[PDB]
Amino acid sequence: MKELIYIEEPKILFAHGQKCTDARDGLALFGPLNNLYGIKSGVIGTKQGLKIFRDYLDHIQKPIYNSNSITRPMFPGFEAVFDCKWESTGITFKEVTNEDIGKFLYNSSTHKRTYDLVSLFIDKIISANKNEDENVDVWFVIVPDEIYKYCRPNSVLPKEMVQTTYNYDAQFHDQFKARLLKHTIPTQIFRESTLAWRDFKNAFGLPIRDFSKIEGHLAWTISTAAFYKAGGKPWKLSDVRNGVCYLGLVYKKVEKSKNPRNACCAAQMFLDNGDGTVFKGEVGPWYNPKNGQYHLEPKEAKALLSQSLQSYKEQIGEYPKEVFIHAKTRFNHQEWDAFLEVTPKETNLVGVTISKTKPLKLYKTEGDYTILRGNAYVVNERSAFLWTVGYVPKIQTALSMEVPNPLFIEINKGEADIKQVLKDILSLTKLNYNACIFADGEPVTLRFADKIGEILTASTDIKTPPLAFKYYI
Amino acid sequence: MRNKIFISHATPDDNDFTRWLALKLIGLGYEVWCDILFLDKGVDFWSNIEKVIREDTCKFLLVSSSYSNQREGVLKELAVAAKVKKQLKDDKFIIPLAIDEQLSYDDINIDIVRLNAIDFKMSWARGLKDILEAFEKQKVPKEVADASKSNLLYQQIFLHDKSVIEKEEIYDSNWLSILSFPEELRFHEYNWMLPKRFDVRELTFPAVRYKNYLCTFAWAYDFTYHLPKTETYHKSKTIRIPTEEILSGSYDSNFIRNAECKRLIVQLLNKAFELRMKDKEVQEYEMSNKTAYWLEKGKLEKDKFEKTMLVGKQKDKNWHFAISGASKLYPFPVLMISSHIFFTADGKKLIDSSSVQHSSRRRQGKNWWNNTWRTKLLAFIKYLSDDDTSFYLEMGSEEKVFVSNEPVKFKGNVSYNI
RNA sequence: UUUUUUUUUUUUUUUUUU
DNA sequence: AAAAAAAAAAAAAAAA
Repeated sequence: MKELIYIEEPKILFAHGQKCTDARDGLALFGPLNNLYGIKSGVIGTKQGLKIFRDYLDHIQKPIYNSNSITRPMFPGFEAVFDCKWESTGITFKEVTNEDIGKFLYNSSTHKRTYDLVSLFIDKIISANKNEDENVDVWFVIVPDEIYKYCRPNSVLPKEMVQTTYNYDAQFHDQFKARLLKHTIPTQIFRESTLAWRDFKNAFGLPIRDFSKIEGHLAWTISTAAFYKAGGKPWKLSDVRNGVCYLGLVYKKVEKSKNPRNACCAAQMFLDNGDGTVFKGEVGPWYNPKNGQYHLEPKEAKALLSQSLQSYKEQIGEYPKEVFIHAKTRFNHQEWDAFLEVTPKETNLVGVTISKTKPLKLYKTEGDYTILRGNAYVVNERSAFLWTVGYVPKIQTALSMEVPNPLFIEINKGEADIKQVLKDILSLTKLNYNACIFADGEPVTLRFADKIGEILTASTDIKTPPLAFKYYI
Repeated sequence: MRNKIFISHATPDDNDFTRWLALKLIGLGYEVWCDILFLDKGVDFWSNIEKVIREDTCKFLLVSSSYSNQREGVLKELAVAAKVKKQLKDDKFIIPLAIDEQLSYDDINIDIVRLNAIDFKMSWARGLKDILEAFEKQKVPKEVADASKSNLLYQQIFLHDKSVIEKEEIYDSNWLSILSFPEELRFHEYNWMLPKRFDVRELTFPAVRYKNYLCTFAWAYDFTYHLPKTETYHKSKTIRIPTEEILSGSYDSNFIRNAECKRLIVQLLNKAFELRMKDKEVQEYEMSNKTAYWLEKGKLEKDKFEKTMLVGKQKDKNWHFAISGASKLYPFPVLMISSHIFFTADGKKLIDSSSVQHSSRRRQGKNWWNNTWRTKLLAFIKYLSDDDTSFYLEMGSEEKVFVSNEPVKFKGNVSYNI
């Protein structure tokens, strides 16, 4: 019989200085932190596809009700929660004809098909940005489903459907968000099925993407993402101590260049003078030769840590007192030695390795519910387990579906207090602006770093990418 | 009838909180009067407020803050409310609300110091919960109105019913404790007696080829059947190590390092586990990285060991519970076990389509909850048992590794309830 | 790609040993 | 060409 500690649930700050562990409840009662007067949404897609977007925006104007409100809070309407005008009136529409899609879509080569489809949308979006008077905060790309079916790797166009550049990714979404980076245009790619799904029909008659029970949560996740992409701050962390920078390093392969080249990208959060949080990516992608190195050479590690420390000093005035570098990979001494010259004497540099690989599964004795979320097993002063995914009473159910697995948090380098390290990762898991859920199973630095890397390893000609998450998620 | 909730407050300064509170109370079906949103334009405001407090005010809510203590209008409305409190004979008429942390309880206006206040300083949601509970207890009339929006809002505010409670709880893991190890890890230098082009994996007891030494916990002449050249081996050529020192990590030298000596123990333990599963006659499904062992149909009675079924029937697809294990020595000496489901169309032949197996596994696991996995896991492990407390791994003719069939139990100080 | 989660089918690198 | 301990890429399903 071994000890199993519990960490207090992290709270996130809302309007009026009010705090709440949940995000849906926090917005439903107090609203967002900042006020956006309105969202001018530009829509690019078919005439048929604009109807579904108009219908769904009109839908989310009214309150939305799900079957079981205790697990998922009901959606009270966009203006009710965000105090922001998001009307179907004033949507700048760009015409993407079905014939134009069919000209490119019906191609045997996946790569050229993806490139042509993405070019079709991006050219119109750029022309609208440059050559029109209307101002668009966020550009919703309503995309069909056959394109989704046949514009991603390992998709085989049927031979009966065949009618008729490789330096880019074969995936539509990644390449799309990659090529728009030099223009800094916030976008939101929507499938037509993810929108008003009920008209999508299968053989048996039931809807394929049945969201009837989960209408409220779908509206919650769409509204929060749209509000974030328009420049709104839905919530903010309250438990973060002053003088701490975090950083999250994730290594992504690059196929276009010979050898995977192991691009490394980082997501950074620290605090600002005051109380505001500064959650921006810190990506200068530092490419790493060798097939499976996943480890940074001293020059590139020096560049990464320097750029991270300057992005802190130029925003606060002084150096961080303690950096807590999170990573999915285990550091060897080569990067740490290179890091230590860059860090001055005052700074305390800490490296943390987080993993899902460890097969530990805590089943409780009786009752068809899983372990409480927040439980942690501290193996020793340097390593620990944390059940970030599990049962939490407020949402009335487990965040997982089957029995989950904890996060193997190991302080690979530096000293750090293990309890304090586990006190921050649990707080990290609450800043997911791409989704309005109770909490995420992985710390947001390693997640948004993963996204910002999956976007920047799709384009060959990207130079000095933007550091805002608006352009990435 | 008096069915209004007057909210006196600082109207230029305390405007935002008062607006939010009034809106929330209206959304709950509570009729509310307040100057900022209910006072009519172009009217004698004092006469209207007089009428509201004297005649229609069911309950009086005084928003107390640093500004609200000593400015004239708030005091005037409070005095009128006190007169109405005397007239109605209702000691609970005035319910002051404190939203200012800086507002010390010593310097509050005496007329409301005597009264009890509802705490809004730390959170505006616990205060709302307290107000609602007091109003339900004190029986303030509410017109139900929406009856769905209002009820679900009441659920959303009362968020409070579900929190962590302090209570010790027992949890069962999937870590099968390794109870004992053989005394010595032996490196027999068979050298030329061991064929260089031979498969050490085919040896009965588990043995790893390291340099020219054979890594095994077994006896020197225990491999004579597969190696006839080793019959003339000399036992003085062994470099046996005190296994406990390897587990501690104390032993380290040029011959073997600590990292590379414990890595050889894990492979030995895994191979012994595999050989035991071969001994137990359980069929195996080859996975991508590990291998998992699933139990046939008809091998055990009713396909249900103890009181837990391990193989069931689903459409034309028989589902089988299977486990895969791996030894790890970093945290503890343990044998981690992971659960899996594999499907057979006839009960003897596995389905060759990986996609079909994945889909069927998802279909069967959509509804397998905590005790729907734990009970099967403990049933399978108990079925692998040789005695009442553990089962042994055949690693030597005289050396055995006893792994318990009772997983390491965990204990948390906090819990919850249905 | 509204999501999140749990799986699985791949494939790799490093360490040392031959 | 083995092993164990550490790695990312990708499709599939179910519920959030």
